[PDB]
Amino acid sequence: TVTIRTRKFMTNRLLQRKQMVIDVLHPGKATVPKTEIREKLAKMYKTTPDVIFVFGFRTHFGGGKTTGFGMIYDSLDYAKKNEPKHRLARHGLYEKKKTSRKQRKERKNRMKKVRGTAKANVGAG
Amino acid sequence: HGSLARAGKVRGQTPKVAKQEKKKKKTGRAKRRMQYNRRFVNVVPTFGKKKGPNA
Amino acid sequence: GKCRGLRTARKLRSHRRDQKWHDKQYKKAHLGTALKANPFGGASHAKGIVLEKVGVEAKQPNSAIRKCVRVQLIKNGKKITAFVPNDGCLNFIEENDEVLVAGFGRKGHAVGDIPGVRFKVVKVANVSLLALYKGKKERPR
Amino acid sequence: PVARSWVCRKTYVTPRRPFEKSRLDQELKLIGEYGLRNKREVWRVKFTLAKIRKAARELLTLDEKDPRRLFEGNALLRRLVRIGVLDEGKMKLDYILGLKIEDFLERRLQTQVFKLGLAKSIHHARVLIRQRHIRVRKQVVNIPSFIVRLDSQKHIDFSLRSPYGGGRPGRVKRKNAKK
RNA sequence: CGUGCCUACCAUGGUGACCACGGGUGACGGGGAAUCAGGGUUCGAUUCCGGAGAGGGAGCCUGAGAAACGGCUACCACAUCCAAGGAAGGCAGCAGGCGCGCAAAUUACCCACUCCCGACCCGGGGAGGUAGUGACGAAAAAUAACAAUACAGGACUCUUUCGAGGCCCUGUAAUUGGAAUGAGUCCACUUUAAAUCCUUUAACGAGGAUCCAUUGGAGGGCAAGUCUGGUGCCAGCAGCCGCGGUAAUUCCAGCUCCAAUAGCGUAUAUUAAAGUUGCUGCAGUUAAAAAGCUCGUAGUUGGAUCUUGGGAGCGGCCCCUUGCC
Ligand SMILES: [Mg+2]
Ligand SMILES: [Mg+2]
Ligand SMILES: [Mg+2]
Ligand SMILES: [Mg+2]
Ligand SMILES: [Mg+2]
Ligand SMILES: [Mg+2]
Ligand SMILES: [Mg+2]
Ligand SMILES: [Mg+2]
Ligand SMILES: [Mg+2]
Ligand SMILES: [Mg+2]
Ligand SMILES: [Mg+2]
Ligand SMILES: [Mg+2]
Ligand SMILES: [Mg+2]
Ligand SMILES: [Mg+2]
Ligand SMILES: [Mg+2]
Ligand SMILES: [Mg+2]
Ligand SMILES: [Mg+2]
Ligand SMILES: [Mg+2]
Ligand SMILES: [Mg+2]
Repeated sequence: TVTIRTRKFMTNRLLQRKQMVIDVLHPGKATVPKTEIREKLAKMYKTTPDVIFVFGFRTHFGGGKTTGFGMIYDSLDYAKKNEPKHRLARHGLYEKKKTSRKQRKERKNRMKKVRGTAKANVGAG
Repeated sequence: HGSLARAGKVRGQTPKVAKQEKKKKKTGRAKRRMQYNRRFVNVVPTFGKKKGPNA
Repeated sequence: GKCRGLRTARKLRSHRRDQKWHDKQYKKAHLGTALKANPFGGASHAKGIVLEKVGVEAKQPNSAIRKCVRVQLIKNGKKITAFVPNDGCLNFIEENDEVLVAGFGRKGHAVGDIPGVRFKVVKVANVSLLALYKGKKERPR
Repeated sequence: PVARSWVCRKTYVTPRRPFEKSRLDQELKLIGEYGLRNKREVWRVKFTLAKIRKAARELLTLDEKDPRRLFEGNALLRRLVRIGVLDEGKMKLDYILGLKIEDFLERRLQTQVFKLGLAKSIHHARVLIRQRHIRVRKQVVNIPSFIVRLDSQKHIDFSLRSPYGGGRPGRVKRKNAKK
């Protein structure tokens, strides 16, 4: 049904990564999701799906092509190393657990006021 | 000098008339279409001594 | 008649910079007395407070009793004879209300029917006088 | 501070004399002839023709053997040919000035639909180009103010749509009413 | 570091009618912005560069770099807690509050992008980026559209046709559909640091109670009524000319039109028109304007005269004056 083709293709052997521009054509239904595009690209590259990422998607005003940037690696350790934590957050490899405003800054001020043992008492709890 | 009691005399003593149920008007491109087809398709039997956009 | 040499441009700019003041528009635009003499401080609009309601007379060929409002300003603190625009609005302007005022058609001259009124009421107590003349936006009190 | 974009171009010129009876009749017959919405998109075409005339008079001011004149004139003639106003014949600069307002309205989208079928009454062709039912190429066109280039000039289509593309937009209402 | 930057002595110099000096600026300077012949005119606080200030001005440690202010010291004006003996302050940073006003937004999220800083691949950043208000302004852009049936108001090809209509707008509060498509209602996507919107898509989703286009005008300038009813120099309209005093082409309303159109009126500053600031490009007998006359400084302007015809080679160099040796 869908047709996935890479237009531009580069290889950076310094990180063992392969960058590509991916166009997924749709003469039919809606935008095929992240997981399904990832699985089809993993089947077309004939490796494990947990090493290939993709980011960004467009739509050319009525069916048409959807354009993104795909990253094929060769190691899950290299994926943990050379990728940001928010692009690991699509699969949940990193969790921050404090996505809150003013908590860090109020702990900064409560450490800025007192010093030493009282600072370790107040700022760490 | 003059009296200040006569304010809005004509607006008060004018008898009110209810606005009738006018049908809706085609607007925009449709309005320019009817403006073209009102004064550019069937005007040529008339003569220049008289003009009738309102009477 | 003129001065038409190659080194006469200082004489030209001197004569032109002198004779440019005799135009009325240039001197009323670039002389400070037309800012420190007029009201509004050289602005577009001004708020004010109703002091009294005056029935002024019209000119010689037109016999009418125009309705004006004497307005104490807030910005400068002057007194301005404003003007009630429409057929009514004398009953819509009460005593000591916030009144926005503007010009008629020109800063200097006035309208040829009212003798000494340069200014016009636009709002009455933060609700527009067009709404007070129409049906919508009835007055608070 | 912020740095994103700041630009302001007006393809919109209100004329000086507001109410001329001959000019208002000319603009009304132009709208009724080429199927337009309002007079600002007549003033668009008038301003673009005026700007092309400004460029043409600026080129004709220059000396004939000037390389900037030759480059800019050849580029302007190439752009006018690829639009489709001029021909592959007269490549002079006075032939640019010898034009009319109606040529760009002819080279707009729906007038090419009038010249190449599936139009059916330009006031309905407005609807046919607004609703996705006339498709110059695989990139779908949704815009009435579309200058059709002469290099393709023939691609009029529609895919995955109502009359031939396929689908039940509101005939399922009629089928559920009968059933 | 060179400097009258400062001191001692000596000389009397320095600037100016080509406008110094002294005032005013509702004056931060530029790149630029608006205004369409050309020439000009008016703004530029504002996102890029440079200068100045952190309530006023004075002084200073540290430091390579500060007379620093999200550093310190003292005075003045405010102003906080005070058990009254003392501490403590600077939003012309980001929000927000009062006041001033004609006049100008939320105590939002994130360091994901851009970069910056530090011992440093890891931390921080109201610098920034995203979202909320937003009709300052700019670009695209539906508003009931649309093709058909029929009454024909009839225009038009042609035959005495009082019509044969493979062509035409129009009222049809008359029908038929494509049941066109959009706005909204919402599933799933996608965007994204996490989200929102556009975009993709499933399902609802118009037939006049519809899902409703306003803003101004209709005497001339300037498009549109010598329509109807009241008002009868009263109310008022009208930026000017003017209308209204019983038959209102201008008031109020109704109907119908017209102007532009999801941007219209209004006020103000400004530009063009304004050849009504004139260098291009204005005038000076009478319309506003040539000093009573003359001399004369500064300024402005200032007669002619000193390189000439031609040669080589056709369909650019020199001589008969043409780089000095
Ligand atoms: Mg006036
Ligand atoms: Mg001395
Ligand atoms: Mg210009
Ligand atoms: Mg110019
Ligand atoms: Mg400097
Ligand atoms: Mg400083
Ligand atoms: Mg302050
Ligand atoms: Mg600072
Ligand atoms: Mg501060
Ligand atoms: Mg009126
Ligand atoms: Mg009327
Ligand atoms: Mg007229
Ligand atoms: Mg007016
Ligand atoms: Mg004159
Ligand atoms: Mg006389
Ligand atoms: Mg005289
Ligand atoms: Mg004389
Ligand atoms: Mg002399
Ligand atoms: Mg001479």
